[PDB]
Amino acid sequence: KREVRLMKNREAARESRRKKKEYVKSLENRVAVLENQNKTLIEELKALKDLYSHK
Amino acid sequence: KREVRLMKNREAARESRRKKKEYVKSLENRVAVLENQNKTLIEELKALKDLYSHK
DNA sequence: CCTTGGCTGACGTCAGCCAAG
DNA sequence: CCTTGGCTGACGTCAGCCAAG
Ligand SMILES: [Mg+2]
Repeated sequence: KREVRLMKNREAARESRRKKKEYVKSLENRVAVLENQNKTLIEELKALKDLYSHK
Repeated sequence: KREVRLMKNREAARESRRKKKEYVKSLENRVAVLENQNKTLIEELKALKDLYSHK
């Protein structure tokens, strides 16, 4: 029926919600991780900076 | 009254749906901002190590 | 060159929670 | 402590889109 299309679309949306959820999580990770990198790198670049032309 | 609230409520849900929005945007952004500073430091690194100790 | 249907924004409503009155 | 406001999540509906025949 119209009643069937309704159900599917119900369910759909549900799934469809999980997703966004997930993709935002993931994003929320990444950044963390990127945040990691980026900081460590800067600590790296520091120390090398730390022993120049030799000391 | 029952209505009045609904109405108020409905406008909250709007504003909020919007804070989310942006939020995912924000993320999406720094994700790349990060992504960026990130290559760069590495190159910057890539530089100085091999230009370290003398060559 | 059309029909479909899946997918997904956006809405408004119902719940519960957590300040702040 | 109330209780009562606001905010937020999860939910169903509805509308429009673009692939896949
Ligand atoms: Mg949303």
